[PDB]
Amino acid sequence: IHRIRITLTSRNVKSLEKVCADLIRGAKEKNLKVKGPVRMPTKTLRITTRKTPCGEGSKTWDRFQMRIHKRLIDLHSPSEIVKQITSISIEPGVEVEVTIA
Amino acid sequence: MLMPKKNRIAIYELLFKEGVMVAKKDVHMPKHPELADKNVPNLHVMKAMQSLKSRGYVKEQFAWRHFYWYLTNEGIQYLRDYLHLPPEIVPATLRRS
Amino acid sequence: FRKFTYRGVDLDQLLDMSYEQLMQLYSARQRRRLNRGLRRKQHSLLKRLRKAKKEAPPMEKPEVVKTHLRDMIILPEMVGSMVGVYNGKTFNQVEIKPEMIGHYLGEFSITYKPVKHGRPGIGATH
Amino acid sequence: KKRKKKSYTTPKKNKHKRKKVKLAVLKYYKVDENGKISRLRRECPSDECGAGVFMASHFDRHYCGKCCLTYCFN
Amino acid sequence: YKIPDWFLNRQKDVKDGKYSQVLANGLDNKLREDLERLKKIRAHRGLRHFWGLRVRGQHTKTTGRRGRT
Amino acid sequence: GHQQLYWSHPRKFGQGSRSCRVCSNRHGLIRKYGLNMCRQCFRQYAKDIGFIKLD
Amino acid sequence: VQISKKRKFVADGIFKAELNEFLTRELAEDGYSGVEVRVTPTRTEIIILATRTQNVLGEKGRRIRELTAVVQKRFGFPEGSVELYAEKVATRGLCAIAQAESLRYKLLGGLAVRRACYGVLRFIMESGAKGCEVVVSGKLRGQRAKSMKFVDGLMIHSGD
RNA sequence: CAGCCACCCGAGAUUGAGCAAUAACAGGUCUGUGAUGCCCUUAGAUGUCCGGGGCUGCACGCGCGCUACACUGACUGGCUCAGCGUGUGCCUACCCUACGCCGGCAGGCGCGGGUAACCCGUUGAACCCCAUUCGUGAUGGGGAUCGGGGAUUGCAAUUAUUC
RNA sequence: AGGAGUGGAGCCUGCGGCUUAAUUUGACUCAACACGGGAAACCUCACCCGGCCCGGACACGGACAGGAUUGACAGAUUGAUA
Repeated sequence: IHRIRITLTSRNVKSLEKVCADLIRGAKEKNLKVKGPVRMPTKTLRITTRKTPCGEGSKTWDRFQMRIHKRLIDLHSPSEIVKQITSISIEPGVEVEVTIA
Repeated sequence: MLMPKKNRIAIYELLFKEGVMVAKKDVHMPKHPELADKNVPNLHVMKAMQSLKSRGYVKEQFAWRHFYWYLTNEGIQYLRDYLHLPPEIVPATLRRS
Repeated sequence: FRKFTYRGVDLDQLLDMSYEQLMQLYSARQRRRLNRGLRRKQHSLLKRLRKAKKEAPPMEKPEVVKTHLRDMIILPEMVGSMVGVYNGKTFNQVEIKPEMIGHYLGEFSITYKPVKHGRPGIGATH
Repeated sequence: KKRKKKSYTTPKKNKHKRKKVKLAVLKYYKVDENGKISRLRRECPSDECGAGVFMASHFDRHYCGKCCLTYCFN
Repeated sequence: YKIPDWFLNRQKDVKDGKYSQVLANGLDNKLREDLERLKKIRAHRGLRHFWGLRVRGQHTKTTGRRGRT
Repeated sequence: GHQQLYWSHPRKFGQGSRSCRVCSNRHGLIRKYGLNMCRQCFRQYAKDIGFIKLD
Repeated sequence: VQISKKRKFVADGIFKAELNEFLTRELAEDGYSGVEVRVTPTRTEIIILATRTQNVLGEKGRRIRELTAVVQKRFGFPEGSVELYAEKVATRGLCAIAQAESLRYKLLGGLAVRRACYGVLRFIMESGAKGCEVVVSGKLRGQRAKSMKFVDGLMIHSGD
């Protein structure tokens, strides 16, 4: 069928956006009807903790923060082209998946 | 250390069949992770490997509530001679090139 | 005098009714314990208290019954036993009484020496 | 802290003592008009136990280890 | 008017199973004096009621200066 | 009778079976996200894990 | 088998931490510097950087296969999907871990601690780094412990 | 001059944090350390085992908040609206919440909506625009102290810790 | 200038005196005392009792190949189901 989605989940914005731009350019090069980069709301996990190992001193809380980002791109194409365009030397540290409707 | 002989025999068997091995630290567990369905409680497993390391044939290695085993040529010869293993079995990673 | 009865129903009359209808006069928590279901930890202790009752000499209190965990009441079969309950080093002597129904036996056990009233210390005035 | 001193009672308790025959003769015996080993011990009817399992015929009860059946004589 | 028993305060009464209502002086305080029954059972609740302390586990370490002058 | 001798209390509320996985310890544990580490090792590994202060 | 993305991310970070801890406890004698992870569709490779490649390899290439089986058996991943490479660092001068281990193993072998610190400072400054500091603290002369510093170049301690 | 004070314009004419230097404290942490040295160790132990055993024990004061003192509001409801986020499991059993009914309450059973901004949820939360009393109060607020009824993970909730 | 309004007056983990077997301590101005990310029956439990395996591998001596633990109901009983 012509209902194919690709999922790129990562933590850094630069590598993920470069990968998304590369994929969208490659899928534009071949005459494909491709949906643009859909930006799922980034989720940041907040962890306020004790700094000192033993409770002593002042109450200083380390606000550790991790933000993760997700992009979804839909496209109507043969799946063989999807596989051939996935292995385009993707960036390390980004998780890419293929989803069927 | 009072544990069935088949337990130690199978421990040696799997150690030789894999060459290397590990020991997990827990007493709330029922048995060993890779020895599940074999009623081999991990307590006797850590007893086994601590006896083996105290015997002076495996160098201890520990990280994050886990023990890593080593393989020495003297240890290989000792295990083969004591278990009467055939002199043709080799460590697992040397198989399949 | 005026004979005390548990909510109008006495020991023999508690025996007459089934336990499920006995729960209504009972209290909760000792109602949920039966309602969910009963299990072990009441087999060997009940056995030995029955034996201490059986082997008792005539018209005398039965032999000591040794416990650590403070039991509860769900049927008066245990009533009429003298129990040493562990407090941490010694055993507390309690004789079961027919006015204790619908209440835990843990309320009749102690773990601490009663406090003392003395004089103020050195570093306590500020 | 001090020494806990778990020595109020029992000056020195040791492990359990078990004494065994050098070669058990109470298991099989003569005097049954048989030239083979004669059966005085009760044979376990359970499949999970067998003729090599000797439920100790003491003054009371049968002691097995896996099923622990009991027979009354009165 | 067939008002259920649980709405009342004397639901599941002591001595006898009672669910009716009787509002009168001189007996209501004796019903309030329900600790004496448990006082005779010398339970932990009974001892705590003897000392006039909050039996529901309230911390009485040094607090509670009211009512003693 | 070994079953009655050891672990006569099934713990479906325990925390030591899944305690800190760096060193065998429970004090200062976080149970979020399956990390199962103490505060000391959590802060000694947050950069390696992927957490970083930004505010 | 699968879990949400936040939990998988923290689990992958935990696995990276475990890997680095085990390696730095094992191969620091071989001038171990660092580790990295690459993930391909249904495959995971882990690469290492260390100064002495021939020493970190060992004999018959046995250590790499042994350690790989160790991590494969440790982390319960599908077997045959883990492979460990053999790479050397760009330079041992601009890497803090490598020089820290060099100072460590100069200290263990028996040598005046300040001679070793001076040597590591000289080695850093001939490597071309813009600056460094090394602090050696503990009991050097006597029973008291005094933290002891060495700085060269310029170092920034604030901001992004 | 470096700048400061006003005005036009402009979204903003000082948004808020994170990091944060010399050199030090005999500050704390040997009860995170499988980072630990040297004395105490080497079984009449200095642990997971029953959890049995306790800071939920009391003659006063210091030490971080809420209810309160009302006609600045308790008070019948008419109501129209949030943000941050953990959320059904390679030993991770513990998950947030709709259809029908029951019961004041703890909950129940059939599939259950949840790999996510699809599910919670157009998060129908706090005050107030009104609806009986109080119309100037020790009470209906202060339920802070003692009775009795229920369920969901609990081998056990007694010193009712939990609703 | 003052504003939530402080300690004020019941009920907080918390500290300090607290007998008892131990109410354990570590941490005394800001830079301790809702701190040890401490709302504890159980993992927060260190401390008071009785059992659990010795987690004893080299030297050297024992029945020196049959040495000795799990063997639900009654009996030896600080568990009778350790």
